[PDB]
Amino acid sequence: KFTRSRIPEKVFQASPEDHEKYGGDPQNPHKLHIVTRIKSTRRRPYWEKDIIKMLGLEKAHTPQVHKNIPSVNAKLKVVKHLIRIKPLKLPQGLPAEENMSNTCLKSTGELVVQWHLKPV
Amino acid sequence: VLADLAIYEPKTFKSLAALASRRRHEGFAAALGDGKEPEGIFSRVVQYH
Amino acid sequence: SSKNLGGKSSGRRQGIKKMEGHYVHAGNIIATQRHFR
Amino acid sequence: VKTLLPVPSFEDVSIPEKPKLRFIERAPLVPKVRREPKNLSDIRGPSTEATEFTEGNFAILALGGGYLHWGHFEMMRLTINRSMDPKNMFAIWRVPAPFKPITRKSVGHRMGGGKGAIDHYVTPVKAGRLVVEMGGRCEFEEVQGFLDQVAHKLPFAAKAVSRGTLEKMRKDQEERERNNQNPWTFERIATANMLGIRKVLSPYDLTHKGKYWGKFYMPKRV
Amino acid sequence: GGQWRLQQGLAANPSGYGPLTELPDWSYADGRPAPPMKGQLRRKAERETFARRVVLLSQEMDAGLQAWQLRQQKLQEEQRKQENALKPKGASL
Amino acid sequence: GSKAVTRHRRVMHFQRQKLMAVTEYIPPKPAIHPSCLP
Ligand SMILES: [Mg+2]
Ligand SMILES: [Mg+2]
Ligand SMILES: [Zn+2]
Repeated sequence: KFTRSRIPEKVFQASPEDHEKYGGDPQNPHKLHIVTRIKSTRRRPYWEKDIIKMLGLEKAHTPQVHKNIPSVNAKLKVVKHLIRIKPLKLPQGLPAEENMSNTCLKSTGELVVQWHLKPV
Repeated sequence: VLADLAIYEPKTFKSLAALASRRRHEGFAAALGDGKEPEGIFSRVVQYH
Repeated sequence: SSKNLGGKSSGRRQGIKKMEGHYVHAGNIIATQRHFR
Repeated sequence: VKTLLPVPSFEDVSIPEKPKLRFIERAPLVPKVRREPKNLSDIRGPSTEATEFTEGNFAILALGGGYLHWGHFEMMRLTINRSMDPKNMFAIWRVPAPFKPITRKSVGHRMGGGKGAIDHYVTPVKAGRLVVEMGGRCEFEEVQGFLDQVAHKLPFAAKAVSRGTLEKMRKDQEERERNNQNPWTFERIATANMLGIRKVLSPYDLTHKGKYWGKFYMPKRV
Repeated sequence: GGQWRLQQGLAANPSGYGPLTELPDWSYADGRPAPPMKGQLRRKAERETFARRVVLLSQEMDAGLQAWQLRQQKLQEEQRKQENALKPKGASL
Repeated sequence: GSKAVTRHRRVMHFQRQKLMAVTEYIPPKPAIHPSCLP
């Protein structure tokens, strides 16, 4: 019978080879995920559909920012095969009040604080 | 517009094809030599901020 | 030709009614069982 | 000149009395009155019993699941007993007598009206289980020949193996597993539910690791 | 198409997040800038909402960390104050 | 349909077929063939 699948925690334990393959630092991990739906919930179970709805990834290829906390991490682990997870990095600081209007997500995950339209 | 130029501006389309061939040769040279030094001239993308 | 007959009883719906940590009022049935469990 | 080597001596192997295969009866002495379902799982996956040598040094190894019945038992016993040497080889069974009752309905019968009467009995066999073991003061080549003869006539894939042969196969399987060069493994994907593949896979595939398909075993599957 | 665009970090679809999309299409011939385009306005609003959500989530995480640290400190101080109530006399002499 | 155990190899779901095709065993390949070097 087809049921929900529980994933062993040894899957979610990075090795130093993984820390070399990807740029993540096990000390001071990233605060926020960028999550993007890249696979339809059709031909998928209703619990995966509901989890996608809760995470707010109803629209495909639309990035959504989430916390890097265990509850939302379990939520993402449920539907990890339908989505893409990247760290949200801030080259400058967090968006301020006077720079909140002129910002851009700027794929590769770099939320740039100033967004001009001129060449460097 | 590429087909438009191919029909009505053959000189411009030949220039475009020459530029594409130059970039392709530069890509081959880059895959051979890892840049070192100039990484090509019609390479060097323009950055925006 | 189907010598076996009789075994057509419904489930008794027996088991735990209030689980661990559940607030309960006096008289509430906690678990219905046969053959003490 | 051609260099010579000492012959493998046999001074620590003793043949037992009654060295030939015991007769196997088609039906149990006490016949089963109650009819059981076809629990097809007793031929699925790897064998958990009779997987290692006990007294002999050669055997017939099953590479797939199946049911052995009295015709198969008679075939193997007759061929072994007529092709072996009583004074230097002994053969021992490793599968029980047929005990699983197979029922069949009367010919030209419509569907319904209860189960069918018990017709015969079979012995379930899983892949990786030794079926007949052989021992004595003999080398492997003659027994390998006339045991592959028998193994080719079994209902499943089978081979003639020895202690060294079987050990070599297991070590090569481990070596293939460790020196596999692609980074994508059936075990890893199935256990991590990568791509949501469990909607296509089976709950038994978590332990079968893609090496077993029904009653069929793939030894090159890694 | 462009996947090399992603390696340059440039929106694999060239129709978003770049001057080709975000610059004004036109302006008056005398020099006065044109009113903002509707798609550009909507994109700006969505970007502002995303940035505000990022700030809110980061602030909530930092506040939770501070609250946990404060709870641990308060519990440690309370237990240490519980420690010192000793007036032993039974085995003093 | 069929039972989980059958006699005819029971052709697989296409996703399972792709999984088996993608998870095949790849033997190591030396940089230079062992016979060529001395
Ligand atoms: Mg019943
Ligand atoms: Mg009923
Ligand atoms: Zn050579």
